[PDB]
Amino acid sequence: ELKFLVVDDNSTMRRITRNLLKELGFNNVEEAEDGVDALNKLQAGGYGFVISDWNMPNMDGLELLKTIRADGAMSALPVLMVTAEAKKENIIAAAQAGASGYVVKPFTAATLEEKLNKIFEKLGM
Repeated sequence: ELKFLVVDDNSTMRRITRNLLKELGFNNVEEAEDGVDALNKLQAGGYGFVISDWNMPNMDGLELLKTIRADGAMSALPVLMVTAEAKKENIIAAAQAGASGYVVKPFTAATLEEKLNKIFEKLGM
């Protein structure tokens, strides 16, 4: 099934996220610790959905998005962006960069499932 890549420099939050997906019925989850590490794996190919935090070292979430978007082979990857902030100028940034959606943390498996389904709905999966 859908192979997810959870990107976040916080080991705990990657853990929570990995678990909410597990609960939602997605056990094919892999993880990365920053944009650079994420891209290193994405280039290997095989991932179907990307969930990344906004603030990370080396390569943050927004640059990780622009890069993914600019790479013809990774251009089609749905990227769900996780922010701590509610709705400032970030959501516009992600919107312009081409995010598939955002979700403020922390979140419940219910909020997550709803966002996943809105995205799944637009792409038709």
